[PDB]
Amino acid sequence: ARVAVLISGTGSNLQALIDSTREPNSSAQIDIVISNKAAVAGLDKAERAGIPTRVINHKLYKNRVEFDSAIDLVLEEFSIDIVCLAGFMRILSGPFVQKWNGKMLNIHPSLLPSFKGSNAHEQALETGVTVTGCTVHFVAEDVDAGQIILQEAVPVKRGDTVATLSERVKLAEHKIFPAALQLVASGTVQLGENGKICWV
Repeated sequence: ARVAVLISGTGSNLQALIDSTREPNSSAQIDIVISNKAAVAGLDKAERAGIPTRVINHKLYKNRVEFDSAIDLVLEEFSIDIVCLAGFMRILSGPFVQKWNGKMLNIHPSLLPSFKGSNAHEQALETGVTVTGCTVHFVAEDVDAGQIILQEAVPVKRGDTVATLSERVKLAEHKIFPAALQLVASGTVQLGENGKICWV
């Protein structure tokens, strides 16, 4: 499968996907990396891996539909099969999400359905859970609410900050996101017509 990765920052998840798609017997290849922000380290990681990149600045669009269309134009230019959201921070519109249904994955740093939103660790700390984790899910219109592919539990340590907990969960992310990408790219895991996950 040909894969696009969208990002908005550091790209540590991008990096794990790059390394993984280049291991032997990979069903996926990363062909384009798109950022909505300039000058993020994820763009450097893509370029250093020999992967083309684009910056599509979301602030230059009247609305989300038009920003998404510019993304979609690049995805077509690159004949993309699967899109991975790896620290991508823009909520995508209905039509884009509908178009990519069953072909778009996201990594979220909690055990969904707990702690939806971009500040999951901050929610996890406030709430006092001792176990948090991460989730790879298909992207649906409802934020952080599409069908779950893989999850991994990560302990919370007494005295954790957002940063220490974030780092520990990232190590799990870098395991399940590549594994989930392989599952989808191989057709082992599909979104079924009834809107439910199915394993082949």
